[PDB]
Amino acid sequence: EGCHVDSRVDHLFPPSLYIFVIGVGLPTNCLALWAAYRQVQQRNELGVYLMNLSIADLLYICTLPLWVDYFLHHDNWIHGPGSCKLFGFIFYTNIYISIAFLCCISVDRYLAVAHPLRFARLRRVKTAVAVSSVVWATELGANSAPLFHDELFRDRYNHTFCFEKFPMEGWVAWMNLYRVFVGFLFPWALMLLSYRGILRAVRGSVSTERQEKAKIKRLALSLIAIVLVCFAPYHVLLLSRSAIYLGRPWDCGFEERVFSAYHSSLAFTSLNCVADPILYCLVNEGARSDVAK
Amino acid sequence: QVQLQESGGGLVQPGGSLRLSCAASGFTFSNYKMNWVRQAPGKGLEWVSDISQSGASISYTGSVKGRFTISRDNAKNTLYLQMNSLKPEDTAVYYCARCPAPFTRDCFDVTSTTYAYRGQGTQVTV
Amino acid sequence: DQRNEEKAQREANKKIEKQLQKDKQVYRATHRLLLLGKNTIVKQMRSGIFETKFQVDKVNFHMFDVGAQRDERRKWIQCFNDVTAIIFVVASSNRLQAALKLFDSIWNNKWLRDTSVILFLNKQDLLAEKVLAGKSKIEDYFPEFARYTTPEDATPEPGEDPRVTRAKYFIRDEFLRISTASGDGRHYCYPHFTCAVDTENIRRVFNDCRDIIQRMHLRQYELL
Amino acid sequence: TASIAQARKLVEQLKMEANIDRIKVSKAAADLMAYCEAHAKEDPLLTPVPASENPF
Amino acid sequence: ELDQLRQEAEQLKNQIRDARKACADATLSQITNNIDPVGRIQMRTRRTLRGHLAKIYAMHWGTDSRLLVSASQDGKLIIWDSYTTNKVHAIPLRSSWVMTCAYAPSGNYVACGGLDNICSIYNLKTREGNVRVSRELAGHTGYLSCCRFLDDNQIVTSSGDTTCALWDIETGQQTTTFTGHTGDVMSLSLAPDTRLFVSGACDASAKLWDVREGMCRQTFTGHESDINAICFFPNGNAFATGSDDATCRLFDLRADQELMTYSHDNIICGITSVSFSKSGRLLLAGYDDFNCNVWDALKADRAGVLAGHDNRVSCLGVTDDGMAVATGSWDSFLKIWN
Repeated sequence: EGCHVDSRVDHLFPPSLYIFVIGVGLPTNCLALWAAYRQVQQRNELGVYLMNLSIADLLYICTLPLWVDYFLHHDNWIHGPGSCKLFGFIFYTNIYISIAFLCCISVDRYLAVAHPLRFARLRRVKTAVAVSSVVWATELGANSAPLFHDELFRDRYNHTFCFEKFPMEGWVAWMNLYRVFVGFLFPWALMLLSYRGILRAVRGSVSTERQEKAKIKRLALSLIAIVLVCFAPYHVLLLSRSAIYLGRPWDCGFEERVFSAYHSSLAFTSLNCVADPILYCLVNEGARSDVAK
Repeated sequence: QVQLQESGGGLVQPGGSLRLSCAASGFTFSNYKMNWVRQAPGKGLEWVSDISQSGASISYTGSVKGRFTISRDNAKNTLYLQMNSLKPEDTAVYYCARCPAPFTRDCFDVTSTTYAYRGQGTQVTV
Repeated sequence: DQRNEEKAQREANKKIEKQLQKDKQVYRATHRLLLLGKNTIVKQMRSGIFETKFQVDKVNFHMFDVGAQRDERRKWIQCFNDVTAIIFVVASSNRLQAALKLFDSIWNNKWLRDTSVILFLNKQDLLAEKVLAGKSKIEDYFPEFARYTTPEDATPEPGEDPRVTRAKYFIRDEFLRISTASGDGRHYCYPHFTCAVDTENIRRVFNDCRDIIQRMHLRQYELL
Repeated sequence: TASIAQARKLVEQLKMEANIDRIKVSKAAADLMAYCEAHAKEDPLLTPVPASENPF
Repeated sequence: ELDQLRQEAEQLKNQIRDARKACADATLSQITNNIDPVGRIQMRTRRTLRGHLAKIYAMHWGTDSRLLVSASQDGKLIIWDSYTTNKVHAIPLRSSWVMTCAYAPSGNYVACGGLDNICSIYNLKTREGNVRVSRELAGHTGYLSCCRFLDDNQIVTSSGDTTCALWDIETGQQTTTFTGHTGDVMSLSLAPDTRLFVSGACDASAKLWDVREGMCRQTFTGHESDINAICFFPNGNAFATGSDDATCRLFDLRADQELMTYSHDNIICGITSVSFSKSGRLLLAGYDDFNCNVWDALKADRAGVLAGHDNRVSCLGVTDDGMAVATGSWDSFLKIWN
């Protein structure tokens, strides 16, 4: 009746990547949080967005160890159903909150560099905190769908899950489509458009030298592309599984094969938690000097 | 007290090579972008030659390019300007002006009508 | 006993805080400019300091002209460091050397080392007359003009004689020699050519301010 | 003549400040040190004031 | 003869220099080395006053040592309550560029001035409420640098046209004009007895004036650059000057000679603000390196650094009771140190 799955890749790769993320991204995210708070101390609107991104990431790493344990035991949650609910809600939804805050950072940067003698009501710290609260509330409300259903679906085999059923439910598939599109592609597309506009504006400047324009181009390309290289395989596999689940709920070979993929691409997704600080705070020379101070 | 006592002067035919220096005292003579300003008969104070703190960035005005050479003897506290191949274009009283501030690269007010660190000049007729 | 006094004090503080917030908005909404060197520019835009208010593209500009102060500027020029740009109106028709080192002293000041400067080179008609006829004083007080020729980067929109163009760009490069030397991204010294008949210096200063604030935003939002 | 007028004003001022009686630097510094010593106690910046009496 | 006039001037200068040399029996170091050094004087930021938008070019204390007035370039004049970090008033000035603000010794009046060549007297104790100008003083040619109150209906102003002026607010005209300087007068401080005041200008010299007599009694030439700040010694028989040569000098009015040169090879930036402590033992100085440095007036050894400002420190003043030091800088903050 169910779907048989098995993978040692899930036994080795996700715990290792998550351990690396816990090791490296936690201090970097704390440093990014401190840098963002320092920016807000200097009436910087981007500081609020960086702070919110940092706190979302920090929640993700804080809840990482229990999912490390879950993957290490060959997908057996032995910690409890309610704790499974809370830690799954924080383990997921944090990727999407971080993506939304990256989009907010990109939009702020575009509205500044492209139009430096224009709207300032939407470039105030009060507006930043209002937008941050709105984004947090909206993301939590839109991703609170699983909390009203059941979690911890035991499997006839030696498998007791936490936030995922292989046979799969219809509601989780529709939620997966909503994730893959709205929570990933829309803010990533907005970020790409914003940084494209920023690059155009920088190229249009007269006071910017050749080296600075190339540096800004490299930074923008990195910022646009690393989110893709860290998230796109996971969302691609999610879309594939959901599409063929609606195609054939009874089928199992697809899941049987892409078990390794789906859980080896969830490991990859966590690398953005360390990517965001070392890219948005450590890269800048002034913020690097501030962190060193 | 800051003092810039000039020396030199004397009528010379065109092509003269007379020169003499200042007698700067009261400051260190090593942290100032001192220069030369001469007032022409019936004309305001204009600049001719300039030297840096150590004597590296020697700059000249067009009329004195290739004619007079600036020298700054730190240990002798003299702006030892040399005027070679003098012309009847100058016929001016020469003031050894001094940069307003130490350890700085801006002579903001050197050609003004009144200036404290300018000193009394010496008329060089030609 | 002190309850009423403390309550009244907090009420007054709240009122003053609201007033200061409104003043914060109005202060950040406007940009300040210093006009140095000049009557034509302020006339076409619209006591020690002559206030001038003009609006271009729905942005309020606050240009300030010193008109009752002495020749010495080493003290009161320090106050004009937070201005968006210092509009330097050179004659560039020996006033040339005095303007050159006024610009140099502005450039190398330790408080104007972050303040951008806009150059205008006001005289063009009399420059053309002086290069066309007369004793050619341009080469007498600047002997390097003989070696210098018309640059290829120059775009001769007014199809006049080559002499006026080469002299004009000679003065421009004389200013840019000290502009570029000991000069980095802190300022740029945007060079422009203006005259009495020009009726678009407002747009030039507006675009210069746009570039300045663009660079400041790039430095401030970690986009560099 | 105007410069000569300024010169006469300068020499008149110099004559005014030439007759002024002057005390030696030794006493002119001993009195300053005495004033500094006398008022030493009533200086919170030099000697810290107890936090109870401190309004800050 | 003009040359004869210069010869007489230089002969008189040599005579006064010889007299000053004869009056230099001993140095301050020889008479001061025996006393105990003041030690490391470390004071923390007891309060920070936020609300200013631009660089703070002036501030002043009230006689009560409790009310504080600050002038900044946003065209604002905020009267703070130092104890409770409040804002009693916020006076919007017509001229944004203000370099000096004054608090009347009896309150009820606040002065301000700058590049407008005008000293504006603002009434505090109004009949009904709010704040309005009482009289506007005009006549100065150069920018006003430092204005201080003698009492009600008598103010002293320093200007950049090498002249200081004494005014009376009620009539609105000058009572006495002070001339004799060559450079722009940049700062001014009054004697405790309000009979004399010393002004330092951009000609590397400070001069002592008589308020009613109206002539310069003494001049002091020991510096080598423009003097940016002056301050009477608490006693009233000395004053300290800070200049662009990165040297602070203490001058004596009864010996018309420099007494000490508080300087170091490390400090290259000039002094922007100078203020003595209540006892005069400590000479707080505000430098352009984003720092305020607490000297010891008697022994030239430096004994304190007021770090905490990220821009140029321009204002500095000790309370009338010597309980707090407020440091106004170019970061739009008034940190109160104690």
